[PDB]
Amino acid sequence: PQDLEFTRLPNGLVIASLENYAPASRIGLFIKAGSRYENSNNLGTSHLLRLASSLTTKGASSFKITRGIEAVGGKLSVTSTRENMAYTVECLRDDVDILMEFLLNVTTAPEFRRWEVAALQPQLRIDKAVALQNPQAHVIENLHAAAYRNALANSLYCPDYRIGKVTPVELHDYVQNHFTSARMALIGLGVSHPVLKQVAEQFLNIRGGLGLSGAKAKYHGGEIREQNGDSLVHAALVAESAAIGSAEANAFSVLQHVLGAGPHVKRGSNATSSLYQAVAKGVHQPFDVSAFNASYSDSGLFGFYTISQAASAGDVIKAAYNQVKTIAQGNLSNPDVQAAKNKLKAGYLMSVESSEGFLDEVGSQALAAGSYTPPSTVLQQIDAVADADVINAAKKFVSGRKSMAASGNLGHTPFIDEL
Amino acid sequence: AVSASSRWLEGIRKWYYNAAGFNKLGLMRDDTIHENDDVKEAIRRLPENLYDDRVFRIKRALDLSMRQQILPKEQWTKYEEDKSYLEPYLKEVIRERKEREEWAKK
Amino acid sequence: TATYAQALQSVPETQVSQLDNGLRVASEQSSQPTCTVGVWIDAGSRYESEKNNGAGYFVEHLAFKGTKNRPGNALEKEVESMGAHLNAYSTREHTAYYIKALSKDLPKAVELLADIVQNCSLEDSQIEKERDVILQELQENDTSMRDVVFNYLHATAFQGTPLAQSVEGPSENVRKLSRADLTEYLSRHYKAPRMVLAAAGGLEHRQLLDLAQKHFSGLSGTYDEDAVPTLSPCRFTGSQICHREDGLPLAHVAIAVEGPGWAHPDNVALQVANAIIGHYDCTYGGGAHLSSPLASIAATNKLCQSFQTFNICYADTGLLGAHFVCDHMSIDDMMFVLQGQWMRLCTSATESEVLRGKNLLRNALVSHLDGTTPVCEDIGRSLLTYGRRIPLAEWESRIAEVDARVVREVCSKYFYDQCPAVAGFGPIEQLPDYNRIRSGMFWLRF
Amino acid sequence: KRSVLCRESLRGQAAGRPLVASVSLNVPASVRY
Amino acid sequence: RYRQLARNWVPTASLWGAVGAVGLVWATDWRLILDWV
Repeated sequence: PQDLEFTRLPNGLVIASLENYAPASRIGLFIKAGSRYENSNNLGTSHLLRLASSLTTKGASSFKITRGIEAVGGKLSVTSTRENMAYTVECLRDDVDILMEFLLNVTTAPEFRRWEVAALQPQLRIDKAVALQNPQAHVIENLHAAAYRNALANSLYCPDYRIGKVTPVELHDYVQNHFTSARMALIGLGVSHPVLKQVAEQFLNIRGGLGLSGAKAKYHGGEIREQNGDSLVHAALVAESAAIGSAEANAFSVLQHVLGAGPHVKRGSNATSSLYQAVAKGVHQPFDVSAFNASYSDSGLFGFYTISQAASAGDVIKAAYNQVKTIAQGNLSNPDVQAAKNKLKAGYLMSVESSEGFLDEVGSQALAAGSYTPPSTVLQQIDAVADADVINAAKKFVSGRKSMAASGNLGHTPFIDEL
Repeated sequence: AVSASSRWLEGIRKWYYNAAGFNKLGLMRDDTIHENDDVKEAIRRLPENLYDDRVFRIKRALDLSMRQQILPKEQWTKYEEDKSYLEPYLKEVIRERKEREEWAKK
Repeated sequence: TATYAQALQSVPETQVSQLDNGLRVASEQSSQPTCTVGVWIDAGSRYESEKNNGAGYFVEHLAFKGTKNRPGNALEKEVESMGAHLNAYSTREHTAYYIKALSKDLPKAVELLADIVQNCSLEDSQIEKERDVILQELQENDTSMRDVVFNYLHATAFQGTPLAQSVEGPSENVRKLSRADLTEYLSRHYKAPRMVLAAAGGLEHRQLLDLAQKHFSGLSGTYDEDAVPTLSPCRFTGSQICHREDGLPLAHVAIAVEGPGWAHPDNVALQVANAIIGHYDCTYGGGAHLSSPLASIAATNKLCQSFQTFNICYADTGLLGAHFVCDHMSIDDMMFVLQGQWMRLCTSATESEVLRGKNLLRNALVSHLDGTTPVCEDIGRSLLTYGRRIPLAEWESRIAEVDARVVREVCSKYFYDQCPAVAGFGPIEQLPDYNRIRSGMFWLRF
Repeated sequence: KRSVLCRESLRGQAAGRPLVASVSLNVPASVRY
Repeated sequence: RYRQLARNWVPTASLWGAVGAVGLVWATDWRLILDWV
């Protein structure tokens, strides 16, 4: 009924709210601290911070905090990416107040006790371990660290050698410098904005400029290669995409989809996916491949991902490239761009068809722009992309510094010079 | 309304501490504690410095006990220097457990 | 301002509607962009015979690969052209195919789905191509202990019943399977009234109803002669099935007590009960502070890697219990705490405790329903399960009647003195002897 | 570990606003795109 | 306070104790206690 309601304060923190109909409300304070905010000496402290969200803080002991949310059947999720760190908080309409006072403690009153922070430490390994089970995670990670040099090439997961060495002052300093007013965006899905503000005003007023971590962007072509014993091999090939919320970017997104192979059908094969077709024809029976597309504030990464077998690695890899070369040679007919488009549009909508989805989308936008762009407008922007534009962007991959990351038996994985 | 009493109370305290073997031993009131479950967790929470110190002082202590010799008058623990360094840590531990107990009522 | 209860009552009611043949039409409106139309057929793996044990599941690989109208890749292309994702999921009681797509795409959406369900262009080439795929999926499923164990469970609790067969089906029935057999399968089980055409989002019920291509109907009886239950009770024998492989790093245990069908007043109370025990993983942020004992103990004492209580609900059968993956030297301690929890539950539940689980349930049950896909499945499946009701707002009421005595009496029907259904996939060398597990369901001491 | 032998592979990353978003929640936990 | 938490046990606990006390005497069969039934 009532649409969202943004409001930038004097501090510069953003806040939104949507009194929805249904029974479930969810706050989420998104602080601007991603993994790109750590240095050589600070690496792995966001990771630990992410995992220390239930520790004692100034008003609420670790015990109260967890038993408290249990009391009421809430959930407290602490999500992070290379650029941001969403602190989610779900619970029943009637219990938001009990819950909010928890989110506030957790975020503005953390008390990292030597003893408490010390117990955690080992959790990092356990966490890292489970996430590194998906080749995607280590390759994807390795990708970022090869393509960047300084900031976005920092991974999400603590470096093995740092684990036990993440000190209390480190956490306290990261909170202090990054968990600040200018970088924050409140976001409610079932709360009163009037009452939200009040609270935001009372609890979120802290000073801290950007880049006390060492903010800045830079792309650098590089290749990280991980040999294994596994039959299958994964590899990424990516060159500087266009930036976040910019036209070029958007273009990329649309091109992405022309090749992009995320199956829309269970047990179904893509007929739409060029990459898949092309790859497929020159490739063996079992394989899988998809267009990769990343966009961040101050740079992007666009290019594709492959999953071949030991002796097909190259064939696949090249095949994919060649095809994306085709579009950059100009060869791309109108029919396919419009399908792509509609694919993308559909996607975005579904992406925001959920509370959790919406709440992410909103916060996300808060941190980038400073307001909420409605869907419609969104939709218009994507449509504006020119059928040529797409090609043009694609031209850029082929004529853009390469950066690749592979895993598995790498006898048959092309190097930079190979392609 | 404790003015004379407080001073009087303070006076009584110095004599007990001085009188106690702990002052003579050189181990601060905090090292004399009965090591139980709460004390145990507070202990674990101690800094390397604080913590290693307790280990040496008890080391030196149990060494004297073993030999039945007292430390020199010059080197004793003076009441005015009551490092209640455990207290801080020990408090919370209890604080946290009281809470837990209370949260379990209903 | 607005309060939980209020919100509840305000939610868009679901419109159930029927075609001449029994096609069921349901839909939840919101006047939103995306839509997820679906056809929730309810002929699953429990209707298959020993041979066609994997028939259904085989259909599902052909569902999307051709209609006489739309040959080789014409479905996907069109689906790709439409921009709507197409998924096909298959259970031991319920096969379903759905589309996600822009609300304006209903027109060609519902056409497509309808098309899919009925006409499936299946050539010998596609049959022999799928076979090879299936056989390879099977090999892959063997690589998943959770999937290996949960089958096991069903086979042992359902030993000697059609219900205990893998939806994936027997290895060699994939090889043998006669091309003629998929037809009979489809023909015999795809006939509504079984089927439901559901959907949620921005559409008008009115139009869904109408949009339904009225092309083929239920070729079945008008009388009781049909009444011979195809849904004949299935014995859920209590046994165990231990499959030790000291080569694997961790240990899978799935322990169960048989439970209510889909519809039963005891069946929500149970859920409130498993709210309390909960579920746990290596990565839970609360470890030692979690309020669920199994969770705290586990967290505290490095007892397990991940554990989850479940309520599997079938017409005439139910699987209740939890499942824990633990090092080889921790199997027994984990078995002790859990069963322990059960017992405590039916003798010693406190209102506090039940009230917290209560609330957990609500949330679990509200938050799932966020998004279009989710609402569509609830509406489809709800109709074959619980019949044509959408108990959503009721819930809170039903959930509300929950009392610590209610939860205690309801739990003791199903767990106390009752004989377990236990499967592992060793290191099960320390796994408790059947009689030990058994004696764990009553309280002398421990 | 889950075997990745067949046509089924369909994993590759690219979303609208979020890209490689890692969640750690008090209850659940995961890795998306 | 305490009784409410143990109320379920109290009823269940009460039954076991009476049964146990009676049973031991019954197995024991002390004459004075029995005379009353």
